Amino acid sequence: SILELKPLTLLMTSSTSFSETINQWADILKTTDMEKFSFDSNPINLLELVKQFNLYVDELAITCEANNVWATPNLFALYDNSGGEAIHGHAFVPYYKESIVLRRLFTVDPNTFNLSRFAAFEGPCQLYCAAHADSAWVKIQTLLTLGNGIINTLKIIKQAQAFGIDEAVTENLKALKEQFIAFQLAEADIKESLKAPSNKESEFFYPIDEKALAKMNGYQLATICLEELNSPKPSPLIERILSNKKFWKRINSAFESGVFKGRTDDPAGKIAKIREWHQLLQISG
Repeated sequence: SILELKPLTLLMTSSTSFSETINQWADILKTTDMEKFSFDSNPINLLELVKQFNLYVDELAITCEANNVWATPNLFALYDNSGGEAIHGHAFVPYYKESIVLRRLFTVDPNTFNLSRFAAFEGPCQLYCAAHADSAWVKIQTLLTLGNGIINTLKIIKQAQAFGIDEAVTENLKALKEQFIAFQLAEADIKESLKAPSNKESEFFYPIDEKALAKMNGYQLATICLEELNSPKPSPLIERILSNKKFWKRINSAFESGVFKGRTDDPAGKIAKIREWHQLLQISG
């Protein structure tokens, strides 16, 4: 009777958040003898996982901000070698709040083949990590990296099963279990750094003094403008920039270079908006 067991499965119906999901799945694999079972990955819904994971990334970013970790430019300013050039629609801006970099770096985007990328920060973040092994950021990165990896291990398992490749499913189940244990460990390590808890111009950038703003090239000034339009209302930062004539030629030239058309947040709509605001503000200073 019970002697002939049905395939083990991991479901999502009991959970709605990413941490819970991984928790349920970890308790199941930790509590199963990895020799007696056959697996069935079909019920795993990767789109739902990613939806949960992305909400998880967002929430983490919110908490890090509220609890004021990252406690003047950001942690990555010192490791920029781009020379202000634009990569994939963004130029490195040393005043990006690291919670924003966190959201861009670790959010899984279907547009970019389900990869999580922030090209202009990949270099500086790698250098920073190598130089601050025990930092809060590295614990955040370890965490979200394991999360990302869990998602990809599940894709590998699902593809292997569709192709009828059995060994590729069982070795990855062990890897999957190890990743669960690592994820939960990283999660516990972060709960400590969040510890206890407790910007006018912008939600996305630290304060930029007039000296530092003037040093910016067009690509940088433009990514700032493009970013500020993510606020529901016109921010003091973008008004400061578009109000001052000395910035316009740089910015508009960056726009004309075409370097922002790959963006997926409606660059055309935004550039039209920004140009319109510029016209508005240059009627009478």
